[PDB]
Amino acid sequence: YDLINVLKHLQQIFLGYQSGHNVLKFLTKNMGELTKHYRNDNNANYDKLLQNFELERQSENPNNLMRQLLMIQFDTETLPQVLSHYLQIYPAIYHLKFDINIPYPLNIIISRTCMIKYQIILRYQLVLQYHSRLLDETWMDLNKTPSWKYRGYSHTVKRRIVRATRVLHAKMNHFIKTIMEYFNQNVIDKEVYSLEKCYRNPTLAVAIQNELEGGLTNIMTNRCLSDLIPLQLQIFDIVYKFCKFIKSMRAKLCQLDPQEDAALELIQKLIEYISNASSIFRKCLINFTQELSTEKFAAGIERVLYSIVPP
Amino acid sequence: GEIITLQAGQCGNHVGKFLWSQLAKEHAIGTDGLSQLPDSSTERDDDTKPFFRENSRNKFTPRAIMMDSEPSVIADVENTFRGFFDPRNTWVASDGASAGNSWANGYDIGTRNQDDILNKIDKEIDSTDNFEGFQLLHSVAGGTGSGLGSNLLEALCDRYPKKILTTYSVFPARSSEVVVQSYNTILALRRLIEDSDATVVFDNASLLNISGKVFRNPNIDLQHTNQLISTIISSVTNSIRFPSYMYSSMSSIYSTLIPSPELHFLSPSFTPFTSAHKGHSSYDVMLDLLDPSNSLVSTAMNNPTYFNVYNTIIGNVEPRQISRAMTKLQQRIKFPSWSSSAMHVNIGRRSPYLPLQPNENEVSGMMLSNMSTVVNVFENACNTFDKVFAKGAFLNNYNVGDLFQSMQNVQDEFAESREVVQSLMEDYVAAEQDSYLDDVL
Amino acid sequence: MGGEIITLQAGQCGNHVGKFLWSQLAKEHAIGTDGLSQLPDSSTERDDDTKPFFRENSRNKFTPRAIMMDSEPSVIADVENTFRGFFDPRNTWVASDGASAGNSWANGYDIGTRNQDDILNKIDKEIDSTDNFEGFQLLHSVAGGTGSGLGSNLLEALCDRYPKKILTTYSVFPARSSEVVVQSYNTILALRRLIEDSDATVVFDNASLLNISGKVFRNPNIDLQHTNQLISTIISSVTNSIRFPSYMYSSMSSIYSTLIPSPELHFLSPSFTPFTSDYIHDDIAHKGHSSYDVMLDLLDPSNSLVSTAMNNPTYFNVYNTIIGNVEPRQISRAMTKLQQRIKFPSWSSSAMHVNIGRRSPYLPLQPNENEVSGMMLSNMSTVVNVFENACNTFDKVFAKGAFLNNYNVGDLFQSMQNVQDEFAESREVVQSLMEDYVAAEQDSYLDDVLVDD
Amino acid sequence: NYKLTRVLQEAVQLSSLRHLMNSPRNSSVINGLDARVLDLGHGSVGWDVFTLDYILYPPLSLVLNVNRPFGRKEYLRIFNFLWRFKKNNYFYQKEMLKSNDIIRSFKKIRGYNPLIRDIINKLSRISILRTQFQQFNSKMESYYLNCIIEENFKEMTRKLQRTENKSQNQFDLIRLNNGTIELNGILTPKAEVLTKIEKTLNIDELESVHNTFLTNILSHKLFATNTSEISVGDYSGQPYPTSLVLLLNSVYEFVKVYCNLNDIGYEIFIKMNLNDHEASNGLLGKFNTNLKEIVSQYKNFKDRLYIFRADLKNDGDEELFLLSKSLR
Ligand SMILES: Nc1nc2c(ncn2[C@@H]2O[C@H](COP(=O)(O)OP(=O)(O)OP(=O)(O)O)[C@@H](O)[C@H]2O)c(=O)[nH]1
Ligand SMILES: Nc1nc2c(ncn2[C@@H]2O[C@H](COP(=O)(O)OP(=O)(O)OP(=O)(O)O)[C@@H](O)[C@H]2O)c(=O)[nH]1
Repeated sequence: YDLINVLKHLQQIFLGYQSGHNVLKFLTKNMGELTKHYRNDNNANYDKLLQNFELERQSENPNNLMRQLLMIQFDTETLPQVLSHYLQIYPAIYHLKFDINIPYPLNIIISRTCMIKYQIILRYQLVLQYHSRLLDETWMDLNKTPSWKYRGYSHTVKRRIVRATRVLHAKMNHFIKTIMEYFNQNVIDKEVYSLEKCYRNPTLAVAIQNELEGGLTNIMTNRCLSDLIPLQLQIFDIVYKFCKFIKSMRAKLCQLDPQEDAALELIQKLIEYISNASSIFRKCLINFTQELSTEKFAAGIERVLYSIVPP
Repeated sequence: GEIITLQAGQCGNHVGKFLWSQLAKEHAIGTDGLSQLPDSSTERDDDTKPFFRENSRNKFTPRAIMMDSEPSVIADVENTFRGFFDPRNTWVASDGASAGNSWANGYDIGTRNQDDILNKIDKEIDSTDNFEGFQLLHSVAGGTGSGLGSNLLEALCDRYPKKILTTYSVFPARSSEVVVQSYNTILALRRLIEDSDATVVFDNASLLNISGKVFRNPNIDLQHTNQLISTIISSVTNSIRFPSYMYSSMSSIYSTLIPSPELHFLSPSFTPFTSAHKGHSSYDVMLDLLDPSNSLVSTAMNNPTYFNVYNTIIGNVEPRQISRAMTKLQQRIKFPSWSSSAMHVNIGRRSPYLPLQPNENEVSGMMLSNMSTVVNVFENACNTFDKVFAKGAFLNNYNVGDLFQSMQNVQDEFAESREVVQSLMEDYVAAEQDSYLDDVL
Repeated sequence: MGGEIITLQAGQCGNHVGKFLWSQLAKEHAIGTDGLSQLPDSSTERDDDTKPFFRENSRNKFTPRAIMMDSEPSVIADVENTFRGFFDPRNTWVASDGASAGNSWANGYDIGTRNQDDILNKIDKEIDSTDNFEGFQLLHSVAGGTGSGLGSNLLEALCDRYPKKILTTYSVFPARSSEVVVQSYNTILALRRLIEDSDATVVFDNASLLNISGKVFRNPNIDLQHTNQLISTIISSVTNSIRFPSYMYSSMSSIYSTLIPSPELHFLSPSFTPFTSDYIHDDIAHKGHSSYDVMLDLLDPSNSLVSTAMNNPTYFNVYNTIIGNVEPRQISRAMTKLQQRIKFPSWSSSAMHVNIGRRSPYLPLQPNENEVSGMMLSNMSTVVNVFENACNTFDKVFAKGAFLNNYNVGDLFQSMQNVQDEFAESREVVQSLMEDYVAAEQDSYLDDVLVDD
Repeated sequence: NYKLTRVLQEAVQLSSLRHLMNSPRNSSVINGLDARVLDLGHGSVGWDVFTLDYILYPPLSLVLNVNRPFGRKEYLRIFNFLWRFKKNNYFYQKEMLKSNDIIRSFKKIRGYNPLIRDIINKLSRISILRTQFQQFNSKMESYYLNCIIEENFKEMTRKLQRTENKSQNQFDLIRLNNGTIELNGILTPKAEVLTKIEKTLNIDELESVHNTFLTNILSHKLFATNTSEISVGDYSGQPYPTSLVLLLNSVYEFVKVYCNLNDIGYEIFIKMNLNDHEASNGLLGKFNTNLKEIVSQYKNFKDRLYIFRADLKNDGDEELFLLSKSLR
């Protein structure tokens, strides 16, 4: 059965190990579909997304059975909802998941508990990658649209509105990307390396499965992830506010180009809005800083600290 | 996602030859474009799609179009790569050999034959769907090269406003032809301020010095510097040509490196590498990346003001030395109080289909920095231009087309280029101050 | 609905292209230059069908259903000597009238009118040798005066002799003419009859022929024979829908149904990828193209066999036949991309049509880069541009009347006034044709039936 | 039926089937064909009654499914559908050839004919409209032909020639209506057993292959006529094959009124041969009325086709989306 290829495939699928390209392509192809399915209700038809998924699976090589048997489904609960269900924590977005029907005799080793762990980790990585993709799209819209780079009419806005939101996007990038690199190197990379080095001349398949579940537990029992989840639930709402503000300002840029004081009053409304948003982001950052300083276990922690230390 | 390479001038042709050879050796494509990998296993972790087009023959044609006013260098590059590049992706303007090292002749050649290049790039883009931007390889010193580069930059900014356009430009060394070469540069630099979304800087003097340091023979050939540039371009694209989890787009790299479109000129550094033992740990690799004798541009600064730094370490590395070197570098590199002290490291995987480079198991690192050293070379070039312009009116003798019909408009264009590069360097030196972002604080 | 078609060779170019086409067909059907099928007659199962173009007297011999007509016996004798026993000597018409007394259309029209009885007898005899007949395929060679006159004479005879047969025509136009006045006059006089009687006409401008023969061939000098080879390969590819019948188009009438929107618009624009059965066809496996790329090349102006003059051209009936191992998904993708990249008249929602052909089991199989080829035919008004300059010539020479002492002999009118009136009438006819074509480029054309009922 | 079989043998002689008639190995197969006449009642036309069946005998009848008296008449209904389509196409071709010949006759003997200009314009536009109708008809016909021949070829390459060049896909998957994909049966190893002809189908397997092929044919949505499992077109309330039959009836009425218009035009042509624009004014009025009727039919059919395009776009099937785009 060549268990090594199967574990490599499942790491590519549910862990994104050396497979960020495929999931990134799938996210870029259907950003609009995901946002329209997460803003609507469960009665909204998602059959277009299912057709796109099965088309992508058909374009996948038939040998990768783990990807050939990959099936998508929509959940009725959010990811923090099922996290509160399984773990004692307090939380209509991210209702998607993927599952595999492990056959005989592979099902006796690849049980359903590890499958649920894989689904949870995959939905979490999907959340993270979608947020990074939103940040990348925001930076692209900022650095490619001519109105954003254009300046004039005694600006007073570029330095105050554009520069401020650019610095804020830089802060969000230095947070999200930093924590992603930390989790993928000190947790994902180390667990992948251990999973690679353990199957070298194995002794007991039950021992292999026990090591796999222990690594999954170490991934789950990481204090950083548990401390992040509640703060992530607020950082993501801050990101949604930031991107809707970006869209509104992009819509307003073409109109602000030259006569009326009501436009200046709207500009004052926008500047007070974004100053309040920056202050709220700063307060949430300070709260997370307190929470992480109260934590006890520190290299990546020190790097994140340096990132959050104000200049 | 797909990127197209643009080789302008003989310099561009040489560096494109070297880079495509390097990538064919890495991705196991060879000089014949055919897959050097067996057909029994299709599992791959690299991405040859954005740089190579695979046909029914499974041959990888480089996604590059060569533009030059000298057909001999392009013909030679074709001869050394017979069966590798597409003859339809070749553009020589059908005007014969090059003539005139001024920006005027190059820009006029670009304006005259713009339709053919537009058709070529449209055909190349229509070959696929997921396109992201172009790659420009040119020397600002070369007149025809800089003219063609500025023309194509104008065409791609007023034609593809959604495609981010980055370029590679090498500034000349301290020599004699600069008195006119700098001219072209600033003109190109003018467009580099207006339409260029990103730019990696190089200084030919520092490049020659560093090559003479790493190479045993001090008689540094230009092809050796071209090999160095091919290595640095393959290194910066390693995250794109070999993405695993984190970095899969040049847009993300320019996000973490370019904070604002007014500041899109980055200085590279790469160490250690050959062109056979390991004696540079990742900590040593990074402290050498900080060292001025490892940067691909003349520093000429005691303490440059770093704004946003990002590096990629190639090799199997442990995070302990990573954190130690990060702490030491934060203790060493200074950031403005208004900006962030951001430092990011990407673990670049090695290609198993690439022949082993000399000094095996020697971890290496590349770093891209945004500091006030690029503006130092810019100030040197602008001062040379100002001297040779306000002191001698000789540029009114070598012009073509609209620039030859009247030299007063040429003088006005050069003065406007000087003014815009002055505003750019003033914005740079103001960004060094904490009062740069004072409008919000 | 499938019937037999007879080839008509008129003029020196007509005879040369007929020779090349019949050699190409012998290559495809393994018949060779001897008239005896190179395959043994024991294998009865044949996916193709030579009957619509080859009469079978003996089991191994297939006589091409074609008549050789010319005034110069040298080329006819040469083609007969090269194709020993391939053609029928009784179907070779020369009339023994000697060489043509100039390149005047009137000379050819007269030599066709005087010897009309013999050619009509030969045509009737060939019709007697067949049972299910559909129409003829006439090769004009309008660049020659005698050839154009002979073609006009055959057209004027067959329009009223057989009104129930569909008459397709093939007019080859030259790029540059040494004496543009005479060739322009011959082409205008032939186009008059083309508009009057011809049911389908395919133009062949020699400029694109020379360009392609210089591009794909290695030799810079261009020979007329391998240039006619292009037109012969084109005719074979278009007739493949009957010789190798597909499952959508199985009759020339059905093919012209989607190509002839009205009897007025009966002039088509051809296009074809780099060929594979030509002389220098070794530089075709380095292209590495797909079916979508083949469709793009068919829509590219570099592969059109006539003067493109593409200035926002209006299309009326875009159709294509693709020969080889074709994939349906690539076809759908190419159709999607072309419908986004082709100008269509807003009064008609009819889009382009795609047809797929089959490759012969005896043709040399090509590598997977150019194993599949395709032909495209588009109804475009820009064809009148090929005539426009020609009419320009008329419009700038008819004020004086040069070369009038050469079109007065042979025809029924020896006077200058009658010839002048006939030329003015032909000019008016081609002007009305150009007006119809430019009116078809507008939506008011179809709105004419809406404004009145 | 003796003239029928005579015409059958003659058409075999004209078509390449004569080759199969020449080969004795294929004469047995070419003789097994036996056309049938279905009792559809008195008053119908041959275009509706004539059927084309094949009679099989053992040991062949034990494998291939035929239109048996106790079967589902798959081949029968398929041939009837294709026969109605071919009848419509032949009627379009007949109208086209009649119009082309009559307009050629006009152009031959028009001379000047000044009063005919507008009539010729109307005739050209109406022939263009008929061409568009025939284009839509043959378009749907060719789409059906493409799908059918794709099914045939995929069947041959995967059922008739499965043991030759197998798919290599050792994974047997089953798709569930709730998106669940389950591996069928036990998973076999990758051909590795401690070690230190053709998988051909028999009678019942080939017969089940044929029956599943017929089922995959009939289970197509466009072929799902008068079934509760099909979804009807939105804003139409009618199934897609139902609206297709409605459009077929509409275009057949269009063909018939076009035949009437062609007869009127031929009568006007004969009158023009008789006298020089001194009569046929009533024929001109009838021509105008038939033109108005044809314009109304065209507008109604265009509205129906727009509704059909909306149904194909809003059905969800990407192939219906492509078909509606191509028709658009
Ligand atoms: N490092 C390096 N630089 C080169 C090379 N070739 C050209 N250059 C650059 O090009 C400049 C000289 O100009 P040219 O390359 O001749 O460009 P040009 O003046 O437009 O002339 P043409 O290229 O012939 O059209 C030098 O200052 C170099 O910086 C090369 O092979 N290696
Ligand atoms: N491209 C091409 N054109 C040809 C060829 N043969 C004749 N032509 C055309 O025919 C014109 C010359 O007239 P001919 O074809 O010889 O007709 P003709 O002058 O009446 O001579 P005959 O046909 O022998 O009676 C030239 O202008 C060519 O354009 C040929 O082999 N290739």
